Amino acid sequence: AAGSYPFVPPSWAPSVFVPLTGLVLPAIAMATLFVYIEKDN
Amino acid sequence: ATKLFPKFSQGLAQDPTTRRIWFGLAVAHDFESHDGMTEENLYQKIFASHFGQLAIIFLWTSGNLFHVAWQGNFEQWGADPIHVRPIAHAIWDPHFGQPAVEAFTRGGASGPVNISTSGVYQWWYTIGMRTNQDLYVGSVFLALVSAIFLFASWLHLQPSFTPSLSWFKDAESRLNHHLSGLFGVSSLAWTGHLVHVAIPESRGKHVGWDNFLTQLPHPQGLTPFWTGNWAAYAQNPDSASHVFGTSDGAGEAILTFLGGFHPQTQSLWLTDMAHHHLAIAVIFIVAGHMYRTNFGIGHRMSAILDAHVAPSGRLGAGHKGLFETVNNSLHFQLGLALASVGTICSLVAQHMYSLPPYAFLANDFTTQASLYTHHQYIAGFIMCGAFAHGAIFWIRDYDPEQNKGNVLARMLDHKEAIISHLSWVSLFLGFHTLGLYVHNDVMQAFGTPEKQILIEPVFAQWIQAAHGKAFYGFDLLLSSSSSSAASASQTLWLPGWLDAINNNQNSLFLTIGPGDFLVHHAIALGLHTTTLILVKGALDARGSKLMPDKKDFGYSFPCDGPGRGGTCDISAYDAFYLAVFWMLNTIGWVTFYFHWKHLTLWQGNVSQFDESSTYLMGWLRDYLWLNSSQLINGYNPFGMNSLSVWAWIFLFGHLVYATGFMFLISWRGYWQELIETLVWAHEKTPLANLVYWKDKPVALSIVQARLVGLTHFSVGYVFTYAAFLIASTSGK
Amino acid sequence: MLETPVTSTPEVASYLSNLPAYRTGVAPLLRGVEIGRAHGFFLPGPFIKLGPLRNVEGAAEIAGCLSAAGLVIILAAALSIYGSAMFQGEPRDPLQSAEGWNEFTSGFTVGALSGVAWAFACT
Amino acid sequence: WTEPTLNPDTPSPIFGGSTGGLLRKAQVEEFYVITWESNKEQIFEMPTGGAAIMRKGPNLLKFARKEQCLALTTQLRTKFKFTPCFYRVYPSGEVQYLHPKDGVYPEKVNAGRPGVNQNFRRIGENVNPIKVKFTGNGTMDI
Amino acid sequence: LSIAIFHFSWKMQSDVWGTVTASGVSHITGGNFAQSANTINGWLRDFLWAQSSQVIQSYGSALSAYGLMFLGAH
Amino acid sequence: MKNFTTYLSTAPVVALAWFTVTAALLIEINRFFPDPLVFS
Amino acid sequence: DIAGLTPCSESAAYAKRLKNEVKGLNKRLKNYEADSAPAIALKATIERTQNRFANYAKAGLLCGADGLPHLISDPGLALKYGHAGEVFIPTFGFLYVAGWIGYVGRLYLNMVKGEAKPTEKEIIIDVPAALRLTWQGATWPVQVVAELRANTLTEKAENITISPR
Amino acid sequence: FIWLSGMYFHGARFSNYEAWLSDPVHIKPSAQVVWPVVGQEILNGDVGGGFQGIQITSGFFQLWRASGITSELQ
Ligand code: CLA
Ligand code: CLA
Ligand code: CLA
Ligand code: CLA
Ligand SMILES: CC1=C(/C=C/C(C)=C\C=C\C(C)=C/C=C/C=C(C)\C=C\C=C(C)\C=C\C2=C(C)C[C@@H](O)CC2(C)C)C(C)(C)CCC1
Ligand SMILES: CC1=C(/C=C/C(C)=C\C=C\C(C)=C\C=C\C=C(C)\C=C\C=C(C)/C=C/C2=C(C)CCCC2(C)C)C(C)(C)CCC1
Ligand SMILES: CC1=C(C/C=C(\C)CCC[C@H](C)CCC[C@H](C)CCCC(C)C)C(=O)c2ccccc2C1=O
Ligand code: SF4
Ligand SMILES: [Ca+2]
Repeated sequence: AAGSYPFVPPSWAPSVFVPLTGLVLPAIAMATLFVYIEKDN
Repeated sequence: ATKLFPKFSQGLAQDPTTRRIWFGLAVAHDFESHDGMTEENLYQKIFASHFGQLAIIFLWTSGNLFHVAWQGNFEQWGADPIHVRPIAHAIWDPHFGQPAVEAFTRGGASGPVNISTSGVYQWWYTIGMRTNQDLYVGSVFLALVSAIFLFASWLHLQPSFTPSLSWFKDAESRLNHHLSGLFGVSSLAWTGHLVHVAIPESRGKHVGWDNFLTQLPHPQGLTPFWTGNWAAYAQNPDSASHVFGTSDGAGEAILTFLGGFHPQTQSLWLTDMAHHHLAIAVIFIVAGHMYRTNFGIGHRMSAILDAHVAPSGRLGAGHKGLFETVNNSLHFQLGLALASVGTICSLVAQHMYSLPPYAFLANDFTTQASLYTHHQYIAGFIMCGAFAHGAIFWIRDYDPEQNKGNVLARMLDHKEAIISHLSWVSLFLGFHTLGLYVHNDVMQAFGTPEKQILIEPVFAQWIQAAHGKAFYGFDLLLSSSSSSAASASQTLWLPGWLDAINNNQNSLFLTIGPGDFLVHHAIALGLHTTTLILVKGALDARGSKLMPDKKDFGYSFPCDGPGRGGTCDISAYDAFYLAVFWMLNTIGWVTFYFHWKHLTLWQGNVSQFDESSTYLMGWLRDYLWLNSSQLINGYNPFGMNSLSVWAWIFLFGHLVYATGFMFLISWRGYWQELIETLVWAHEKTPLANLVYWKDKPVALSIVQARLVGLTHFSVGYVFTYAAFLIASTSGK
Repeated sequence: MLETPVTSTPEVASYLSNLPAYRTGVAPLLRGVEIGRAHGFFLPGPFIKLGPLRNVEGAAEIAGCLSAAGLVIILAAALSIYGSAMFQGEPRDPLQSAEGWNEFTSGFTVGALSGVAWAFACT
Repeated sequence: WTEPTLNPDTPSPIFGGSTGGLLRKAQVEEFYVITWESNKEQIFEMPTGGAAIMRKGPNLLKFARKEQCLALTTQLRTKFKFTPCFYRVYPSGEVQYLHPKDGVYPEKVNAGRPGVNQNFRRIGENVNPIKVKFTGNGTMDI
Repeated sequence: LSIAIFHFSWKMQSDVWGTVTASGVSHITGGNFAQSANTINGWLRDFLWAQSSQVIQSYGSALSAYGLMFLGAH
Repeated sequence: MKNFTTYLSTAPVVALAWFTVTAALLIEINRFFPDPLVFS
Repeated sequence: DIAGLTPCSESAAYAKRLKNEVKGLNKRLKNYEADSAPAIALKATIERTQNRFANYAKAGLLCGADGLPHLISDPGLALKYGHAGEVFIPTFGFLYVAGWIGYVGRLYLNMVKGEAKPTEKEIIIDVPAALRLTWQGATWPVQVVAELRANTLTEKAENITISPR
Repeated sequence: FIWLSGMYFHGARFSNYEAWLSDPVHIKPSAQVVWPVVGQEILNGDVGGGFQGIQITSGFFQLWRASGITSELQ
């Protein structure tokens, strides 16, 4: 939302995306799948 | 009780062991086996799956453009492509220490970054991109395309938009549309980019979306094309004094046939690349108008195949009864596709090192090396899949009564001939190719280099002289100007092809010596052996004296028991499993020959390769040991530099490679009994007995461990080499 | 399976029965705050003395108990998903039941983070 | 012959115990009970690990695997030439007479046994997999 | 056993074997076992790769038999 | 001796003999005609 | 000539390779007394080297800038330019002995086939009859062709067991 | 015994044990001499002491020395 391209990520984007993708996001995926994999039929 | 994870496989769903989780991920994209699978539903599912893969490819490409634009040095590299190093992305590692943060700041940045070896920069420059906006716009565009394909996967799976099996089996039309539209109209369309954007940009003139409808690609315009005087578009070519991206030395031609490479870029000329796509586009469109559709004029494929039976009856019923075989078998088609794609994947690597198709591509040695090795390895895996799916076709979808006397059924008739003859060639190549390496090594060790046998590759040198190589002094065809071919091309690409082929600072037809003779025959041994393994498995896929009912046992089965001595690795899955190792060995030798031939070319010490390669000891000490000196010193007790990641990966590759051995050397049994003891301990342990496993812990399956060990083995061979190939080429 | 002097000594078969897990009778939440604090207070230790900022001044104990709190929370999620993937049919000891585990997990999360705070207030 | 009924009060052989016997499966899933009749008190080898003194007359031993019970069965039928019989005690108490389930040990032909899983064609007269493709049926079974 | 023989080969060359010179002794590898053996790379750069020079360059000398056997062994 | 000669005929013994003669022949050939790189 | 391969006789590097290689042995001869077996030996190695590094050139062995003799495989090139002694002529020599060994082997195999227990004449080889068939392979090419032109070298396709297709 | 006896014999005729005895430090043990053929004579390196053979690593010379053996007749 500045200069020319209005979608240039902020300098803090890496300090958020990298932590979320690799620690938080994976935990949700592993836990959600774990429940489905063990889900009874 | 029964689980839901393996929805497709109720057997796995009811499996009380943990194997259900492992197999559920494997037997996942084998719909042909899924519970309740119809041929039409299978095709519809595959068709949608294709859209999904197309969404990933475009999303993957958009990400590269985005990171190159947001975290890159494109404009800076474009200004000085022979000094600036293309930046792929930034390293936000919350674990990096301060020396790591300092050492990885390179290529002109304010933080730790990763230089790119994909060569996207050189390519995007040559095609017209000059700023970061061009990258952002492209990324958004490709991202939108990815979204469209994703909706299409949904649309084509929702009743009323799900194609019938008949549409999936409409070959004549599909081929016509793909050849004319997908291949032809996408080549003429590309000429339209080149002629309108790439060529003008290379001559310094922004022709973007803002002024393309008002900028004449050629000064005369479409007049010459309409008047038939097409030549006007091949006059005033860019002079040698031309500078890419500058009007300096810029000409006015749009389509020409100069040949060779631009002097500064050292890469094929754009105009010659424009006329290429125009010429091929015309052929593709005309070729598209061949098979029959819904109008009348046309060729029915079935008729062509059935009308081709040798009158001497040497090929039996010839190709009669083969159209249904290919049209009703999705493994036969996939095998042909993988074989075709695999082979062409190799042409891209063999034709992109010799003829750099992108500006300043040759300058970037690390890119060149990492691009050859990438395609050559990907090609090898694709080829293994070709034969693999071919064996599946023999068992899952081959009707021995319909194919009776056809060229496909008269192959198993001489299956032993094909297999045995592939054995003799492999042994001959093996016994001799190695014997003349040990013989030379012995002479090197006994200080008798003159006594070492060095056969000259005269046959290849003549093919080089035929193309115009003069060093050899054979005066053949193009080498002899007074010839017919030489005189005919003298007014076209010939003047350039020679200048370029007779320059030893590039890779067009590099001088070959007796060292290349031995390695080339070694490559042949790998090609023949790997082939023999896959061919033997394919022919014996549903038949064999040891296991005459292999088809009844399917494709992937561990063994038929210890009966008849040993049936270990008797499934046609195990011809693939074993062929993979030989494929890696073969590609290993080819990507090691490229790297050394070229590292010696780039360092200026061509005599190094022309002599050390003759004996194997030279390949280890002069190549692997000498080049590994820097990579291994990425991090030492005194400090660390930017090559630390490659040193860490190099060791990491060895670890994954060694781990793969356990799953291959050790077998299911010692582990199973060991797991039994572990189960007992946990049930008896107090405070831990409270927590328990929902799935019974079992050892990896016999076939499962084969693939798990092979994945570890392959991953290693790739990471260990990728580290070397990049950290040794970059270190210098 | 083979009654050994070790796995039978009435002293050790009694020590085990006073630990807040074999003490069936205490409400599963109160059998979770007990276990939670016990496993939570000692957690900060390894991070305070051997962690990344172990040799920085003052911020070596805040960083240990912050990291511990992190793991405590991670341990909680694993406890929760375990009950969801073990009590699909909500299988005596109410701890070994669907609701029993959901109250044990909560007692642990509120007892362990209380223990991690006790260890910082003990530095 | 009448399917023998289990007497769960049968003297069990003399054995100190082993870390190699029954686990949770015995109760949560199922277990098996082999029984025999000795002529003298003799030491035999347990199919689980170790040695045990069989008692004179009725004996009863419990396992968590049919192969384990049958193993001891063959051991007694050969080393002691006994005629052991084993059942399958389900968690509800449902005892099912597993062996010989006829009176005549499988090997010996006896009228009154129906033919199950018996294809009446040469193994090389089975169809092609393509004929059973998308049918979810094996070539051998079809 | 391989690690044991490597441990003896490196420790000794680094901390025992050497020439006693005036005021000090020159170890075959200059006493680099301590700081170079705590990592797996040091066992590859300062041991395997560094000490492998003699065998890979034994060709042409009385030791050329070991260079040949070294590869033959691989 | 009929049975000793039978033993001296077994595969392992015959192969040991044949090879020794062939090896010695090549060794002796190079001993008198050394460095045979080409047939001249 | 041929592929830029200069004759070793005109190859300077080949000459240097001689000079430097005999110097490396005339420096190992000095650290030994004139009569010691060590020295008699190093003087033989110097003579043998000086003979080989000349027998090769006299054979017209073209060598590259490396100074190491190279071989020509093409029959036309090898014959037309007198380089037949390398690879070409040697090729037939091996083929003759190779076929000789193979032909003698099949002669023995097909004699023991039929004879009583053919399997016990493969382990305990009949050295007498094996020694009566070795020379029979001298004219193997003549006999092999006579068998092709009589249909006896190969077996009928309806008498060879084949794996189920 | 045959192996042991062969070692003494090879260390009796084809060896530099007596030469090593006079100067054990600067002379390398050697007790294997290769025939002069196929240029394999390169293996006969200058172990010192008027002898060109193969440096042995079996510790037999030092064993014989501590046994008193001072000649190749013993
Ligand atoms: C003009 C009409 C037309 C066109 C353009 C297409 C186009 C396409 N069809 Mg299709 N089809 C058509 C008519 C058409 N079809 C008709 C009438 C039918 C009814 C019978 C079908 C039935 C059909 C089926 C059943 C399927 C397709 C599929 C596909 C896609 C193939 C996947 C791919 O990526 O190929 C792309 C290939 C190229 C663009 C050219 C190939 C050039 C080679 C591979 C490499 C060239 C690289 C170059 C030299 C350098 C590149 C450098 C740099 C750019 C990297 C493709 C986009 C498949 C699909 O859905 O996939 C999603 C598939 O399943 N079609
Ligand atoms: C360095 C390891 C190595 C080596 C050297 C080989 C070598 C070979 N493999 Mg192989 N392979 C390997 C690893 C290796 N493989 C691994 C890890 C796998 C995965 C399990 C495979 C899987 C595999 C398969 C599936 C196949 C092969 C095949 C072959 C042969 C191909 C034909 C040939 O070239 O004949 C050339 C012959 C030689 C190079 C031998 C040299 C001559 C000998 C050494 C001299 C004679 C003995 C000498 C006088 C003294 C030694 C004996 C003495 C002590 C008594 C070849 C000999 C193919 C095959 O079997 O051929 C039909 C084939 O089917 N390989
Ligand atoms: C094993 C495969 C093989 C291969 C790859 C070659 C390759 C070659 N051969 Mg050849 N040759 C072979 C087998 C092979 N040969 C065999 C088995 C024989 C015995 C019958 C010969 C006998 C032979 C002769 C007599 C000659 C060649 C010649 C040549 C070279 C050019 C001739 C040509 O155009 O095609 C290949 C030709 C043939 C296979 C036989 C036909 C003879 C040719 C056509 C006469 C050409 C004469 C002329 C001088 C060649 C011009 C080459 C050019 C550089 C000026 C060429 C590099 C020529 C040469 O360079 O020698 C001076 C030539 O004179 N060959
Ligand atoms: C009479 C002995 C004999 C004969 C005539 C042949 C002939 C043949 N073999 Mg064969 N082979 C033999 C023994 C023999 N073999 C033995 C003992 C073995 C076990 C090591 C093999 C293993 C073998 C393999 C793996 C292969 C062949 C192959 C072949 C064919 C390729 C031609 C070739 O280059 O030879 C090749 C020969 C070898 C690779 C090794 C054998 C070489 C020995 C030293 C020769 C036998 C001498 C024999 C002991 C003499 C007996 C004399 C008697 C008085 C006792 C060919 C027709 C190839 C094939 O099938 O082609 C389709 C192939 O793949 N052979
Ligand atoms: C001139 C020559 C060469 C030229 C080669 C060229 C251009 C073509 C070669 C074709 C070749 C080499 C072979 C084709 C063989 C095809 C067949 C059908 C022959 C099979 C031979 C068989 C079956 C005989 C087997 C034998 C029998 C029966 C008994 C004994 O003889 C033993 C044995 C096993 C040999 C080059 C490579 C340049 C190099 C220089 C020598
Ligand atoms: C982005 C990007 C990319 C991709 C691409 C793709 C894959 C696709 C695209 C595509 C496109 C983007 C295309 C374009 C288009 C446009 C157009 C096409 C227009 C035109 C106009 C006009 C005006 C014309 C008209 C006409 C025609 C059409 C026909 C004839 C007639 C006429 C001429 C009239 C890449 C990766 C390389 C990199 C960089 C980025
Ligand atoms: C080690 C070994 C085992 C035992 C290996 C086991 C039990 C694997 C244990 C893996 C645990 C679960 C951790 C694995 C970590 C993975 C990286 C996690 C993700 C793996 C996939 C989900 C991608 C076998 O069962 C076996 C069977 C047949 C031949 C060889 C072998 C064999 O070598
Ligand atoms: S060892 Fe394993 S693979 Fe081999 S026959 Fe036995 S079970 Fe099958
Ligand atoms: Ca632009």
